[PDB]
Amino acid sequence: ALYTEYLKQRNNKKRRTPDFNDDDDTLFLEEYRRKYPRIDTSRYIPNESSEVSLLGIV
Amino acid sequence: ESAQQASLTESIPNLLTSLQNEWDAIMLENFKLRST
Amino acid sequence: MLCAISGKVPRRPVLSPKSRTIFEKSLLEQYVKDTGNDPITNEPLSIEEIVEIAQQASLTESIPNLLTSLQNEWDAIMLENFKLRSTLDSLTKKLSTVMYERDAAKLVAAQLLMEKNEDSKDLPK
Amino acid sequence: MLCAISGKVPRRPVLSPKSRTIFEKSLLEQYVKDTGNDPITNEPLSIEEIVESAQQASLTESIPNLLTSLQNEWDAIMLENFKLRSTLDSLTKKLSTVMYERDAAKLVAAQLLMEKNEDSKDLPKS
Amino acid sequence: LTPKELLPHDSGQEDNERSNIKSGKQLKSRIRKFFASLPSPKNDFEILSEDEKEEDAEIAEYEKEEDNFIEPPSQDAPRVSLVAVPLAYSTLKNNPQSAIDNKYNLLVANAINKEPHMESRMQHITQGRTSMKIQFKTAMPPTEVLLESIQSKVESIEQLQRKLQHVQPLEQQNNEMC
Repeated sequence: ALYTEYLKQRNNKKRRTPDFNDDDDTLFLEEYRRKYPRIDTSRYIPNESSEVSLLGIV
Repeated sequence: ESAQQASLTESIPNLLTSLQNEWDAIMLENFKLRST
Repeated sequence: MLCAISGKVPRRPVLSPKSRTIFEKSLLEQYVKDTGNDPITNEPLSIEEIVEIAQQASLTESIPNLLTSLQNEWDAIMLENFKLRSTLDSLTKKLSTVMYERDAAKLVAAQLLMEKNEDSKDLPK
Repeated sequence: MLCAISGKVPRRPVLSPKSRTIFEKSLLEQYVKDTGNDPITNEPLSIEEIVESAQQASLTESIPNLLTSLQNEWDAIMLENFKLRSTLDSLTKKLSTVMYERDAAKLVAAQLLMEKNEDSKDLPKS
Repeated sequence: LTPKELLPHDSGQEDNERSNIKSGKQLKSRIRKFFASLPSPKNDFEILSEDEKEEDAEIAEYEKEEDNFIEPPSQDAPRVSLVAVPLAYSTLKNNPQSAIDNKYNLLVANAINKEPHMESRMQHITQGRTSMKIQFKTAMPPTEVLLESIQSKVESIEQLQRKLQHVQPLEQQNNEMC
């Protein structure tokens, strides 16, 4: 059905949308942004330690 | 009874942008293959 | 029924021999590759020490909704992990405020016993 | 990418069906013509047993590797919770003993402020 | 009697003994493991234990050194604190169960205050704005240092991936013609 309609199911881009001075559900949204940044820095720290070397061997 | 895949520097996208493109490319290809 | 590292229902469980605890093969190996120890009792254990030890399939419901279901569960698990970390730093912080007042009170007891010792000398005279 | 016998880059790889390992054809053929065996596990293997369809493939890049990626995301986050849960059972065990020795000492502080003031009340009246 | 390099070793051992008495008797909490100065909070908390809270607030401001430091004539303590710890230990199965039951009540109180939250909302987004400043500038530095090195070898990777899709398309028409 998705290929015949050619339409894709929408993903949640709410984490990009979040804004300051908002309600309790959006307080959950900004803390979600903090956990995503700590994970993103951890994921970037592994790539830096590996170096290109890992892109070289593949 | 090792393979290495270098994850992209911009690795949110694995939940949003990468996962939608995998199930788009699965859906469109097989339908085009049924058309084939 | 529960692995005592992540709490998942283990799909390839392994038991440690130094302490009675059924772990998961993947999670216990990552701990042993870090430090050669048992996560519960901190006893010296190795990968060859492990002895590799109910499966019921989930049938969710009667596919685009399952995408947003996965999006919600990773969103909830990230918050259920975050809230348990700020709770740990504040219970250690509030334990620190108890440690200062415990040591400050036993110094106030030193001047109070001196007032009692000075009084016992005056009562005898 | 390597041959397990020599260590070079094999220019004609053949895989054996008794111990799965990528051997070079000209090297493993001499090993089989020496004795009818597989060099790793020493099981029996012949020349016809060593072997060099329609679905086209693509390179292993960042669906299957994406599903195994999210396993690594969560199995690491599961260890992050244990660093928290084991540290919580140490601070709360220390908090239970600190609040107990605080509750046991504050009864002595309440009696010393009584006794040192009662002894001041007794001595000044006399 | 002829001492040589012994009074220097004795003065070093006497100085090592004096540093061991000053480091141990400085503070119990500061020496073991891990605050902002606030005289307004000590004035606001006066209205509590209502005598010991002001004794512990002045002890916290003295050990930390809008902040004035006054009395380091408090901590020669090392013999008086040992008698005070041994006298309080004498005044202190049943006690172990009463501490475990009170620890479960405090753990249920810690789980209830966290559940109600999830003023205070403006501080969490500002801590995130500090994180989005720190981590994303660290991300953009780690990306662009990678992208100067990886996007060169991504083109080495992706153009060699494009050689596979033509080697596969030439393989099928040759196998069809074979």
